[PDB]
Amino acid sequence: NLTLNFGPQHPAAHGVLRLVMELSGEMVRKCDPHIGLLHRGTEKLIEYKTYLQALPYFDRLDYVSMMCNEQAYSLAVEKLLNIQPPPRAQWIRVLFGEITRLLNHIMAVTTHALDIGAMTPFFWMFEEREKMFEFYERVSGARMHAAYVRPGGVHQDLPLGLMDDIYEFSKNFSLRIDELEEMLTNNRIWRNRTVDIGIVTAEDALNYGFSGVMLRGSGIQWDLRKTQPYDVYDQVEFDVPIGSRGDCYDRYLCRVEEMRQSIRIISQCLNKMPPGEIKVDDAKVSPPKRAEMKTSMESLIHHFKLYTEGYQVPPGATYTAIEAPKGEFGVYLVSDGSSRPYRCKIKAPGFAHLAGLDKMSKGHMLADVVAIIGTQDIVFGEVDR
Amino acid sequence: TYKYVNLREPSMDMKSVTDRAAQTLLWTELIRGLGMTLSYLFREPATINYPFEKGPLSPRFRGEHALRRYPSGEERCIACKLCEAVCPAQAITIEAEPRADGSRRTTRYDIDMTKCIYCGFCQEACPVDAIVEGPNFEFSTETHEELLYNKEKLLNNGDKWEAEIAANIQADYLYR
Amino acid sequence: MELLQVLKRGLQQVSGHGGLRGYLRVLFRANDVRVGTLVGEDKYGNKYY
Amino acid sequence: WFEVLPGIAVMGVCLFIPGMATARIHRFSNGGKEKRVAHYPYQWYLMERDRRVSGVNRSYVSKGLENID
Amino acid sequence: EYVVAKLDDLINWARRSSLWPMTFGLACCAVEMMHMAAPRYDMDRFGVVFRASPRQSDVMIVAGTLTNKMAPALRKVYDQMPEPRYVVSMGSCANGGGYYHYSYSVVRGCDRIVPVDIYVPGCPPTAEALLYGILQLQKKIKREKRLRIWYR
Amino acid sequence: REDRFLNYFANIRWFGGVPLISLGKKTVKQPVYIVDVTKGIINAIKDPDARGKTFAFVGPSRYLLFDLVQYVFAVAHRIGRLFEISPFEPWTTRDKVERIHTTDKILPHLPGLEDLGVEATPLELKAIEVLRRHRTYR
Amino acid sequence: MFMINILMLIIPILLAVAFLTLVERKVLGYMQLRKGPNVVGPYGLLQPIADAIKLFIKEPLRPATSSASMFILAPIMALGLALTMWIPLPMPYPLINMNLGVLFMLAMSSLAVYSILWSGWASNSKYALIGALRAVAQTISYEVTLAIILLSVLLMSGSFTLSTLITTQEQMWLILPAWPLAMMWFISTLAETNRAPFDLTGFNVEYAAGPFALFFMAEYANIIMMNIFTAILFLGTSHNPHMPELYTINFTIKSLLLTMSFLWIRASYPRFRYDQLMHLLWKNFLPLTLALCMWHVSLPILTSGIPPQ
Amino acid sequence: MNLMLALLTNFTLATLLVIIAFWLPQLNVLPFSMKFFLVAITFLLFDLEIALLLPLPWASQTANLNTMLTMALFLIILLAVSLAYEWTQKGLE
Ligand SMILES: CCCCCCCCCCCCCCCCCC(=O)OC[C@H](COP(=O)(O)OCCN)OC(=O)CCCCCCCCCCCCCCCCC
Ligand code: SF4
Ligand code: SF4
Ligand code: SF4
Repeated sequence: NLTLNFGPQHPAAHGVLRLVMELSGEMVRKCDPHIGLLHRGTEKLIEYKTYLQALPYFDRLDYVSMMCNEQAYSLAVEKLLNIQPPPRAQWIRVLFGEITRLLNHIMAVTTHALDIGAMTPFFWMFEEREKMFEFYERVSGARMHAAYVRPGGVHQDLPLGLMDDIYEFSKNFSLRIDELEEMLTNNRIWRNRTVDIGIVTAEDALNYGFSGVMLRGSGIQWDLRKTQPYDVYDQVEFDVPIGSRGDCYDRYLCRVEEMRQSIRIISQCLNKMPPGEIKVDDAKVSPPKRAEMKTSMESLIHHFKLYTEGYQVPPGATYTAIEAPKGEFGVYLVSDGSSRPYRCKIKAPGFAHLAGLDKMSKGHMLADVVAIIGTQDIVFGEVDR
Repeated sequence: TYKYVNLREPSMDMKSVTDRAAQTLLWTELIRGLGMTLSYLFREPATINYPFEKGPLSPRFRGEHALRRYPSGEERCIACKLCEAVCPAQAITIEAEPRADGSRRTTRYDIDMTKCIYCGFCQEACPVDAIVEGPNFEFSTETHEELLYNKEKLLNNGDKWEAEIAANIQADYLYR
Repeated sequence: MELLQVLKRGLQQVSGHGGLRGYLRVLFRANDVRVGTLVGEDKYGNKYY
Repeated sequence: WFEVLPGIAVMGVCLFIPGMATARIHRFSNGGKEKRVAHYPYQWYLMERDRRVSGVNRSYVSKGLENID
Repeated sequence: EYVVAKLDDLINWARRSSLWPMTFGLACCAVEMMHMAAPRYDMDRFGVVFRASPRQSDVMIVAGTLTNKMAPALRKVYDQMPEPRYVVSMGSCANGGGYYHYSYSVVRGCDRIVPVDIYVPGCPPTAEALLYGILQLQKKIKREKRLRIWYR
Repeated sequence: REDRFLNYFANIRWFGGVPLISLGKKTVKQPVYIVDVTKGIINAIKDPDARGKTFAFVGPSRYLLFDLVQYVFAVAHRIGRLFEISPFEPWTTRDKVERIHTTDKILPHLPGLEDLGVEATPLELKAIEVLRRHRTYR
Repeated sequence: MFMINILMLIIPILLAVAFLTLVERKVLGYMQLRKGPNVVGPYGLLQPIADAIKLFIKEPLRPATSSASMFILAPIMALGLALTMWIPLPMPYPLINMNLGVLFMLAMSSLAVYSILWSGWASNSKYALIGALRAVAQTISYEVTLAIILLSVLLMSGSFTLSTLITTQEQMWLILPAWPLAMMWFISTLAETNRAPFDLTGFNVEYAAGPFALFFMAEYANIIMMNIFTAILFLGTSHNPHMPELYTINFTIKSLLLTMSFLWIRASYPRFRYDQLMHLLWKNFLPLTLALCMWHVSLPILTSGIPPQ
Repeated sequence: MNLMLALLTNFTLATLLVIIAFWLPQLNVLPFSMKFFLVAITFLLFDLEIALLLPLPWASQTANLNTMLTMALFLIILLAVSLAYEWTQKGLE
């Protein structure tokens, strides 16, 4: 049998993920991919840093999420430190935490529609995506990778503006999602390109430990978005999509309705924000203000020491996970009792979502296999967990 | 809650099949839809002519390093080493010494612009507000041997401009 | 018959600024051909339109 | 939308040449006359005959009524 | 000679007028180059076409972070390029490997393997200084082919 | 790898492979291997006391034969030039053809390589590497 | 001066498609909200003349794993027959008055599949050995879908020659009796010439800067040829004897619009995933082709409208 | 007499250009699969019986027509019945 390794080929998509194919003439029936192109030494590296200093290495763990990562870290630290965050701060973590889902669910369709080979829905949506990075630069520090969420809540307040901008932005977005509905849904060939492909629906679709979509849209109703709270996140109203059967085209149609939920939540979140503060007030965790660290005596000693070493975290293990826009996000943060943490093991999606490519692939073509991968939305560097 | 999408049984009668038969046979689909949504070509191309035109920014945008000083030159740096201890890449290296006047200053001052991961915490750690991430992306030399910035780049680089820097701090220091 | 109603707008827009030398000199760098209305002052000869 | 119009007027003009060229050759080679076509062997027999009696050796010239009076 | 040296103002102009780059998407510096492909700062048709097969390349671009499991695969593709080539690496993790720099399994530099000509700094260089690096590269081509065999 | 003398052979895909010049008299000289050349310099660069005492480079074992030209076609199984091509980088039908066929195994009283040790390389092991022709497997 | 008619057709048709890769992108440009070539042209029109210089500067390294007599043999025939097929084509006067030429176009286009079988096979392994086979295997299926419905309009036009085809369409625009055939003409011709919906199309990746340009220059030569071939057949133009110039004015300008269609369909659609791609021919196309083949026989009989010849 | 002097320029132009392409401006100084066989045999069967179908437009300017009518339709029948038994087994094609 021919043993071609169609992978390292820089054939668009993402020139990585080099695997083997022991194809039985035309059908595959055996797929054993290799990973480890970026191992980077991540989990060993954090063992020498402090809590505030290690924080951007959670940010660079995806390619896409900037505020959904570091959402799974501060909320994994504030439980250890007996802190609730202040109420103005929680309305921003839901706002940017429900704006990164309008970055994955744009990239999760276009990049899938580029491996397939369509050109024009790649350029028709990233030109609208530019209207959104101006937000990131205006609020935090940079284009994408922002050390913005801290353990002491939000870093700083978003400036004057950004409320007649987001309302200006979000009132003209549903026309753009009505474009791709005409581009892909009512079309037949793309429907014929993906129906009854990847029919994985049994209880081994959950014994493989999958997280969301490539879940509930295939069947079993469950999510971490209204059975487990984060912040002020249950006080808004929305629904969660479910597809019919257990193929890719009934996990594709989650993502059209999923983007039709984030517009509602943003248009529901803006009406409910109170004026208030930014940081936690007790200042053993938050740094004091700049106009304060130049006047009093108490401000500097709880400033100058708070950057030489970090916080004082109590011992005892902990664990949590939140909704990453492609899955769960496990962090088993072992604390020791000093400024420097102990072991920090992460669970990212793709461990389950790509080990189950063995079950999902066989009985099918070779041209099916590239169409499988862009449905799970697998990003490397994120499989470094 | 719920929603059952793509869950709809067909019509299956005499007349509505003629809407599904004219679709496949004469292609009232795929042209009314996909030949019109492409054209849609008459819109204006939103392209920036980069060597002439430039895009928007923010007043808190990061970039090139620089050092400031007081009115008539004083070296605002006090070498309190705090930017070093929070640099995640340890791109800072400072050796200090008592200068003969008596007040302490610096001797070596380094920013590994290769290693520099731009966490910008140096801008938010100096008490006397010395180092500033200056907003100019002018870069791209030709050797690895050049981007290691010594001190006499940085005071010079902090003095190619100041009115660019001094207006952005003065429009943003109330927030932080 | 719209090949002349917007052409009258474009005729002064092309011809009525600099003539033939001021058009062809600025032509040979890019398609940046529409002349700016308001001008800046600074500094050398780089009038920021 | 404007810049594509000089793109059309290059390759499309590049097809205007051979239709112009060939119709200015066979018209020129027969002196403002079209070329006598021959698809059937009875049709060729006229040209095989009339070239021998045209004036010397040509198929694109005629005699007329005034030849034999 | 004025006759012969006039010729390389076409040929050394023609190679800096049509560059067909390869991109190695490995890490977060890949994503920002896609926004350069997105038509705001439209990368196409300013001299340079989009993606292309690995055979027909002139300017290879390493972006992101190199691991020791990719150090053989980089050199093999680097051999298959034709002769007038150039290497330009964006991203601060291609100039010393950013941080991750003290890790046990990251290639220190992306310079101890391939010879690279233009160094753009930064976690993501913002697709704003990177067109500036490319216009630096066409500015670097002021070289000559005549008055090389005409001298020696 | 990329010298001129050994690559003068097997770049002779031609309508006749003639040796120099259809005779097995003087062939060959002493082909020292290139690792021994770069190793001799680095030992001498702080030797010490190696000034004036000029040195000679021993070749392989021992003189060499005519078999070398037959050894080429047996196992091979029969940089700033210009923009298109250099007009004259020829095979040079001049005194090039005789500068190699003039062997001159010279005086062995020079010390000159084994004392600047250690350099010992055969020919039969390094010959697979430099030669590269159409079979490439068998 | 028959020779100067030759050079004023071969040379002025190379610039007809060498200045089309420009037009390929700009039409692609102004769909995506982006402009054409901006810095070199100024209107783009100085771009491909420089890029044509590069592929003959850049070094064509040869495979040591292949023969040489076979490897350059496929670009020999690539400009050979794909330019020879231009010859008996009227505008309004063809270079050669062939007594039968519609068979002659199919006779030359059937050797187009005989070139791709060379370059993949004589070169290398796997990709170039198995991957280059299937592309013949799809393009052998599109002569039977091509030639049959071709024959169904010769029953009504009258004969084999192309000079009578202009006179018989002087009032018609013959798409109107054959608008079912118009789809299966244009779909099948799109599929043979290896374009974006009907693509699976190692037979290019081994070619360096030298002979890749040929099998990029010959492939483009095909695509305006299937435009100009559909042009004289379906959308026939008016003819004036006293004014031959007015023919060619409204001749190429109609073929130039259909030339845009290959650029226009490319900006909409995905691929077809090879197992479907032949399955949509035999199961789906071919039974309708036989039915309409029976249709154009009985109806000129049951009209007493047999075309004269 | 130029047919034959018509293509001789075309083929000498292609073999010229490769010498400036592959030559002198360079100077560097199978497993069997059954399902990918039966379609070639199936094609050649329908390739023959379109050449017998080929002489139709000359077969209309003829004598008594119902001979030429009912017989020319019969070849399409044999071309179609050949489908149906083969339609019972096409394979993964
Ligand atoms: C009684 C009176 C005498 C008889 C008169 C009756 C007149 C009937 C006229 C019929 C002739 C045209 C129909 C020819 C067949 C068309 C091909 C076809 O329909 O295939 C359908 C194709 C296959 O998939 P399908 O079978 O539909 O299964 C999925 C079901 N959901 O599924 C599809 O729908 C996909 C469509 C094919 C994919 C290719 C599309 C590419 C776009 C091509 C654009 C063509 C533009 C127009 C042509 C250019 C003009 C020259
Ligand atoms: S910025 Fe602060 S820590 Fe850094 S050198 Fe200046 S005074 Fe010292
Ligand atoms: S700019 Fe970034 S990497 Fe450099 S010292 Fe400041 S925080 Fe550290
Ligand atoms: S640190 Fe720089 S190179 Fe590394 S992943 Fe982030 S943006 Fe990319």
